[PDB]
Amino acid sequence: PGGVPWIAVGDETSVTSPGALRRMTSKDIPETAIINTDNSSGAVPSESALVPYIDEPLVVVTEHAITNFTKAEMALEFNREFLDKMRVLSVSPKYSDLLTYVDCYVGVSARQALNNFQKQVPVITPTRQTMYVDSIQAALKALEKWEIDLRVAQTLLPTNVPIGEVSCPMQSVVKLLDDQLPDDSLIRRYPKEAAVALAKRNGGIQWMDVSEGTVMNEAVNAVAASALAPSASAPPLEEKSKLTEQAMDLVTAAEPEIIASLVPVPAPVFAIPPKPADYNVRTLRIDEATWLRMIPKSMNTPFQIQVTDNTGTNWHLNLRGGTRVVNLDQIAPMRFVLDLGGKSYKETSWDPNGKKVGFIVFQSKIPFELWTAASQIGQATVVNYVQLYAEDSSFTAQSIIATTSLAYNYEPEQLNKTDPEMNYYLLATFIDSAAITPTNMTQPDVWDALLTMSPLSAGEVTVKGAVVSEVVPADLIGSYTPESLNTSLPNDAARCMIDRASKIAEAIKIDDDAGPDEYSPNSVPIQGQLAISQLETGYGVRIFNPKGILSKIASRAMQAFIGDPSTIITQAAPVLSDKNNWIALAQGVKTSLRTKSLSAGVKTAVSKLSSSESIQNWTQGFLDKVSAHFPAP
Amino acid sequence: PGGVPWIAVGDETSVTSPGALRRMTSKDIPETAIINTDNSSGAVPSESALVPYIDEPLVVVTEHAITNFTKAEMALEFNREFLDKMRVLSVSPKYSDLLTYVDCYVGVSARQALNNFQKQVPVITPTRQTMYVDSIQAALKALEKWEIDLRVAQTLLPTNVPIGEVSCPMQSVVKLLDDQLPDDSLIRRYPKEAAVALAKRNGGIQWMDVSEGTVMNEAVNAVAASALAPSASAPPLEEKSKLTEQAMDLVTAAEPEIIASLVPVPAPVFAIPPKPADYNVRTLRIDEATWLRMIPKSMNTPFQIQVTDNTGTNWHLNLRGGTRVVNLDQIAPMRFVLDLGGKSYKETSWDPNGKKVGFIVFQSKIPFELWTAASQIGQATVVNYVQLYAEDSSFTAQSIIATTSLAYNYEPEQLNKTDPEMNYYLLATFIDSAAITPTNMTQPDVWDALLTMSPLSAGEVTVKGAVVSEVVPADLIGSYTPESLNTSLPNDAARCMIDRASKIAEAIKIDDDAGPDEYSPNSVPIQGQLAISQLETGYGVRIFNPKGILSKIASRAMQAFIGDPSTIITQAAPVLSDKNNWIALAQGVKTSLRTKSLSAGVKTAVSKLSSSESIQNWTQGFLDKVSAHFPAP
Amino acid sequence: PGGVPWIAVGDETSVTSPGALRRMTSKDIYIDEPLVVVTEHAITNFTKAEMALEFNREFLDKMRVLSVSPKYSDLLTYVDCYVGVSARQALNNFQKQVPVITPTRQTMYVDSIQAALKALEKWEIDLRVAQTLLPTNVPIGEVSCPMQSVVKLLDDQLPDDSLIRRYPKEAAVALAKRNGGIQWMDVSEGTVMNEAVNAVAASALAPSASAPPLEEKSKLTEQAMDLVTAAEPEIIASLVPVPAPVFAIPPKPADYNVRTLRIDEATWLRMIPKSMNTPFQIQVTDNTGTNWHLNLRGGTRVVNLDQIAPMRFVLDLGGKSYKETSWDPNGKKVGFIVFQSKIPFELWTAASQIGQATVVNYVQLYAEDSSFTAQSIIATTSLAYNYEPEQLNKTDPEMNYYLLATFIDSAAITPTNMTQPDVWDALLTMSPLSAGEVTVKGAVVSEVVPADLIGSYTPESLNTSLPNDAARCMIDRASKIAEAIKIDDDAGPDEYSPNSVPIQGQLAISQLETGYGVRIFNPKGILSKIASRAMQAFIGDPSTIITQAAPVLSDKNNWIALAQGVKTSLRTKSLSAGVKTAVSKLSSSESIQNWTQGFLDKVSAHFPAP
Amino acid sequence: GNASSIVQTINVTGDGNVFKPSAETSSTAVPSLSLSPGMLN
Amino acid sequence: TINVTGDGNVFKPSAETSSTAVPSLSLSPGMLN
Amino acid sequence: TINVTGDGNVFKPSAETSSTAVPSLSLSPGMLN
Ligand SMILES: *C(=O)CCCCCCCCCCCCC
Repeated sequence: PGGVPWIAVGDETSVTSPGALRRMTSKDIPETAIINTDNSSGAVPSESALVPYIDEPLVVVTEHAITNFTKAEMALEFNREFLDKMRVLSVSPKYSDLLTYVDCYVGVSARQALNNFQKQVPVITPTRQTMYVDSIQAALKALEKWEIDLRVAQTLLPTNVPIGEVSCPMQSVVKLLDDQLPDDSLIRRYPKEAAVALAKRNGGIQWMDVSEGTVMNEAVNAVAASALAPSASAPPLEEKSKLTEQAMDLVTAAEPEIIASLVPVPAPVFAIPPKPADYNVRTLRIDEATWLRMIPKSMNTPFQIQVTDNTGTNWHLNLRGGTRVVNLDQIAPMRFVLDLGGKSYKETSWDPNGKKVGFIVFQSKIPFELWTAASQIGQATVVNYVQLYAEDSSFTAQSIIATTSLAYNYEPEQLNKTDPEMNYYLLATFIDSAAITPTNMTQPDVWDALLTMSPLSAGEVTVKGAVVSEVVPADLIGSYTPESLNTSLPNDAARCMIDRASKIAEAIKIDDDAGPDEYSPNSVPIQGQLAISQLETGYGVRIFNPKGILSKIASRAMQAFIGDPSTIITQAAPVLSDKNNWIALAQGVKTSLRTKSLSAGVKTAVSKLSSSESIQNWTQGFLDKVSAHFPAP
Repeated sequence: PGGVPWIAVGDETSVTSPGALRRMTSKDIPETAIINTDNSSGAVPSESALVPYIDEPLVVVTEHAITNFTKAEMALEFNREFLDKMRVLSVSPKYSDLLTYVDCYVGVSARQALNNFQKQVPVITPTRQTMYVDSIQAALKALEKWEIDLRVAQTLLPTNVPIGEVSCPMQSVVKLLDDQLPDDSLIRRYPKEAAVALAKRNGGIQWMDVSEGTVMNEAVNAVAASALAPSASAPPLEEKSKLTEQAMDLVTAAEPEIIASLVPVPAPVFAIPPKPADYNVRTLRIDEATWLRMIPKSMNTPFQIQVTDNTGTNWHLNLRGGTRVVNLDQIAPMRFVLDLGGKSYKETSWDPNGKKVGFIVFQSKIPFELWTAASQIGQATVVNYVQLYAEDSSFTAQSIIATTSLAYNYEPEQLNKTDPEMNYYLLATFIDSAAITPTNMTQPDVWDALLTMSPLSAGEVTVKGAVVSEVVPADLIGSYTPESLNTSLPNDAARCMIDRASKIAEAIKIDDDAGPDEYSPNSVPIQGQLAISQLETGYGVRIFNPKGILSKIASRAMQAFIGDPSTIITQAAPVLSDKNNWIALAQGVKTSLRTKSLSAGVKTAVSKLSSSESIQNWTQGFLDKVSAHFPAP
Repeated sequence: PGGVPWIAVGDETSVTSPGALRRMTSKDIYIDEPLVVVTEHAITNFTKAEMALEFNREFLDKMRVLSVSPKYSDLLTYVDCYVGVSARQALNNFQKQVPVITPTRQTMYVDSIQAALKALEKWEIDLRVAQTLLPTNVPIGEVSCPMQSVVKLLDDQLPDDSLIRRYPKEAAVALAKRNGGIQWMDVSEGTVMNEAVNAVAASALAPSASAPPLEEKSKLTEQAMDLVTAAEPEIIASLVPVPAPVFAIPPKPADYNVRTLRIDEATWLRMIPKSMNTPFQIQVTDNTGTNWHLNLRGGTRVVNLDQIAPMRFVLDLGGKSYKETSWDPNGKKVGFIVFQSKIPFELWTAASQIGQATVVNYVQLYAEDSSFTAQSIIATTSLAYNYEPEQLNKTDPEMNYYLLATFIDSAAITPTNMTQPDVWDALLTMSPLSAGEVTVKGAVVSEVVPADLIGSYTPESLNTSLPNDAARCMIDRASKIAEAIKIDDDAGPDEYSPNSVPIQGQLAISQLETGYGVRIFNPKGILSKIASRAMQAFIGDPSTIITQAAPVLSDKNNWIALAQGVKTSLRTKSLSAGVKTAVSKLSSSESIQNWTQGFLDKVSAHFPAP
Repeated sequence: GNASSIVQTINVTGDGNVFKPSAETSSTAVPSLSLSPGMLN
Repeated sequence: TINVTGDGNVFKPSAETSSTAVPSLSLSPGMLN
Repeated sequence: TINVTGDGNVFKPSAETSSTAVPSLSLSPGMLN
């Protein structure tokens, strides 16, 4: 069962009694004492002076542990000859020899030990059971190089084949290993021990016992090999059970309860780890990225302003229209890295070299659009900056900026949002100790560059550039236009949706194998969600279709889902727009896996069998190259 | 066993035919009917007026399932101290009570259950089974946040050590938890019970009985921790088997024979989920990709044209020498989205701003490269268009186009190409409501933009530009050039191939931990093939090298594969261009993997022990900080 | 037990008797073969394998196939002799009534099973179609729909070739054999009754109206434990040298433009002094000896091919201009040229200084026109060179190895004809060519300390790092840790979780210690909130731990405590899940139940019953 | 379906049949077996 | 007592003679109690 | 074992059957001693 051996002291109790049970210690069962452990392997000293003479608690060993800790013993016994050639572990531990079979109240707590009275439960002390696993694991240390030497003798030339049988004379193969194995091999040292170990684990190799001129099979793993061996009709049972489980594993990860939900779902539940993305603010369409603020252009307004940093030193810069900023608010803290490397920015009286540029944070009530003088910026600080180094490029006579790493990470809690009427913006442009003539420079800012944008929050996600606590998975299907996706954020629900539902696609392809324009058990839920989407009476000109047509539409549509899972989110997607399409398919993938029965596809298995023989044909072709160069007397 | 308890109809022992049996029913064995069930845990009501008196089918449980469901109950017992405070589930269900052992013919069909009699078969009714699984997982809902609280107390400070053991007085650490536990933690309301519950699941924590001042271990998981500890010479046991199968999961998923198969292999069994690919169209050597049909350079031919869109809304565009169009057939239904952001196109007489571009699809019998007039286009239409906006770039006195996402997905299943000579071509270029002057629109196309591609089908495999449902995955070894890959279609087999091969690559690294020239069990598969191949009469002068050389030369090639997979499909690789070695490489992996017996690399052991003790050294360092600033009275 | 049966010969009983035991063939119960001892686990599995077959018994006996059940337990044989694997271990192990079997009979059994499962390869597909075309399973509660309607639907969508169209009743009874939600009347008596057999198997796959089902709880914590184990949390948070063949991982390639780089940040470059007024012209041969003439000048850049951890370089020139007054890129050649000398590249002004030189590969360029009017553009180049220190076979420690890519032609180019000191102004891809070496900040190394990689990197150094650097391996393994947390953790913004409190403890004792600078006391709540925010920051981006000047992740002790507390946090779970997890899951499930009910209602109204 | 004058079968298209998909009856047959060879000995 | 380099020894790889030693064991601490 | 949406049920609210379970009890500290 499990738990701990419990002893009773209540003495007139049945169940739930206040003080019936007590722990059962090694004084109660002296057999579980460390003076009476069988000293086979000698792991406890025989000197009288060195035993603790103390008592330890006893614990219960279950069915699965005995059946497994004993199973570990074979890993030694597969290599038993090398052990005695090594004179370590003269006697196998035989785990069932260190237990004591008792009948008493058993259970993790006294409450449920109190009605659980079993018989012949195995019992052990922490120290005696500790001593056991030390005995085993020591041998694994001893066999450390044997195992490497044993394997390289097997993985040198092909010795297992997926199908059928190959052959090779012995004197050829023993001669082959002779010259190509490493000099320091333990095989060279003790060669006949290397002989015996193979036949124990490989039925193909067999050694003629000279006493009778006989030969037989020797492998101890005969039953297991069958479970891994093909029949000439279908793939082996082993992985047919395995290639299906991973699908059930991948689906479990996706949680189709969520990605089929029609209700608001808290962001931490829905969220997944994000990935870095890339943008270019200068070329980013203003209307698509709803998080960029831009002072209009063509007003003729032009001025300068001065803003210090954390160190208190002042700085001089310019401002004018066309300038783009990011609304730091409601962007779920980000990290900003902007490499100016690759741009020109050269101006008739102002080269960029030597100067410095940096990030600027702003704070005000007045919105960034109305900014036309110097006193409308409210609060300001310069949070980072770096210098510019310009080398020259292929493009003749024209210099270019070298790589830059202007880096900053917006954090709300530090910025301490308090006022609902606040406003926060980030700006990057040329900054200088001395002021700048407003016409020696012309660039509205330096956003004409490459920015990298990685999320910092985890359980909080944005949708269409706006952050929200709850999210409905369904309200995403077929609404993010191809433009709107590109202009979106990294930590976006759509991207958070693309990846999480992508794991479905991995699961579908490893299970199904439908070719072009024929159905599949995963193509069918769509195939059903259409006929009834069609038969009802509604707006438009109702279009009727045979099931032979209704079938293929889904059969293609399922293929399109695999190639680009992000197609479902595309607005005006061909077929996968409907939520009901997505729900029916997504729900059914779970079912189609639960109901499989060790089955391969009709297409798949034949190819594996056809492949398997070719490899068999390859091996025997190889095995003759041993014969032609290493003959036998 | 397993199945369903079958009964004999008619007479006793008259069973002779499968038609002489019947499924049992709780009428037949009234003990398993809910007016009798032991109502411990108080699940079924006690109103005699709310009880079905309706019989239900009987099902057989499996010996390997009772062990699982009993342990399900064991989860609660780690919290019974809180339960009885919470006053829930006063008597542990003890699943065994609900079972009843009757003996009969058992099976999942009357036929085979006929031949299968058994003695002492446990039975259960589905309704009763649901009650028990409820009885556990119902209470789990109660433990929801008592669970969270104590899992914090386990991990706020280090309570598990990788190796050895560490120490600190209780009276110190308690003052710290008092200093840091959130004020809403249940511990602050139930200290005593929280203290006991931890000591159940942590050997080191050991409270003292004030009645007679004894301290003993209270861990009930003394056996689970046994295989989680390390020895003094090797890593812990629990993980190696965990670690060793986990490589064996990648290989089977990678299906070694298929990716080392010489026979033809179909597409849908080989095709695997694809990846988006990016190309630039003008920059591509025309003689590289077959899917680029381009009208001969420096043609200098002027020819205007009227075309009609899907609504016939006329658009106008010109064609000239150097125009490049995609050979739309054999494209394996595909999704093109084009991204024009950044490029200028701003000529001296024809500005881009406020214009439209779009995809145009061409259909005619005449070969496209031979075009001179409008009678050779056949049938042509537009399929989508966008609008372009301008900005100003890093290079002064020239503008820059904003970002664009012109998109169109290609699918042949709708065009229904029915005549091979009928030719499908697609161009992207400027489109306008008015004919444009050739002298101004000198741009042959608009193909000077980054272009993204995603496959809309996972059953079509392309090789060398074209698509064929048959692939021989043996020949793809070392049969591509670096130029082939970047020009390769996004659904190219070698793209899919290295993805399948990537897991094989990964599975090795988990195993091997060797350095330069170091022969590994996963290196010698190549070494042998080098042994023969050197010695055979190949093209050129025969040159001989000794075994040690063939080791290291294979050794470099091994890692050169692991470092990067694209080297298996590379023209004139160091060794890998050999088709043969890739074959013998994979079949080494399985025998290597399946013959490991609970061991890791000799390097890994020495690293892990020295590393692990450093934490034990470090953890004590942390610990003794607490005793100082939280002194023991 | 498990192994092979054994038979004694001599009259010995003591353990470790030398020649006591010998194997037992079949004869010791024509063709005498050895015997093997089956286990309980294998017996259970193989019997369960048979139980799949009788899920389709009706269609089988309709199809006249496999008229008698395999009955695995029968093929066994019962003996009580010595059993084990090694004689010197079986000698102390003697069980009763062990199951034994010949290899051939066992093969015949498994082959019968395999070939049987072969036949039904299509019938199973048809049944899957039948159960999947409309929802025959629901997450929560129970839905329903009249049978006439659903049957009228199936005879309207299943393909004409489907076996159900020709074998109806067996298909129906098979369906009911695993779906308790479908039942068939018994007109003999007129009774409705569950017939599904996988009753208990489906209980664990069910919700409980308060908690999520058991299976996803167990499996999700399985994947968490799997990831944290495979991440090797001891090594990643170690404190001593670790050989790279242990630390290293499969790496990903990098993208570069050599001209864009900083010479001082990138430790793996040498440069010939700008404005040195030296322009010399030298000649090199190919692998076929043909001599190519090339010109060098100040402003040249190279790579220090020593201490590189053997790499593969491919260059790409597409998009670059390289047009010149009297030097058109079209028709020209470029190549990878290796330079081998003892002299530092900062000291090269003459010819014979260069030592030994070779070109390893060259290409021809092509020139088309681009978006900008009257400007020429180069094609896509893929010129490559995979480097190995074995071939060049370093002998003298003072010997140096430099790689360069520039123009080459078979005629002596006038230096004034062209001004580019090289063509490294080009997107460069760099892919590791070995998997058993690791570098640091462009320096090769053999024994890294995974700890001191914390906070040792600036961002521009991170972007200037080599692809096979220890930092990237640290990123990826900590990334696996990050997922492990995300699968486990669900605590939302500004909330403590059992995967953030180690940070809290490290900070709490850090505030109380004695070091450099003023003390800044804070109550415990702020500490906990901060630790939550920092852990979520790590989750957002794994690379941020190594970052210099990080808020919290800059501390090695924080990282160590986090990594170690992860293990206990997972291992101490007891079939538990978070609160918001369960609430949202249940709510979504009920929504889906409503969806399914509405859909099946649409069916019932669109397929009437008489 | 009834191929006989007297019917004693189960009228598939008859009345009285029940279709109540429930969570407790989530269908499955035999997805995977613990055919791991170490555990198979 | 065995002639590794003598004749009469059988080498014949069969799929049914597949080779395993002890890849892994299932030691999930939950399932060991 | 009862049919919620079946027939046979009756819904006849009355003065004499006005619902109440347990509003409040008289637990004065003086009363309880
Ligand atoms: C009975 O009258 C024989 C003809 C009717 C049999 C039912 C229709 C045949 C197919 C079975 C169910 C329909 C959906 C597959």
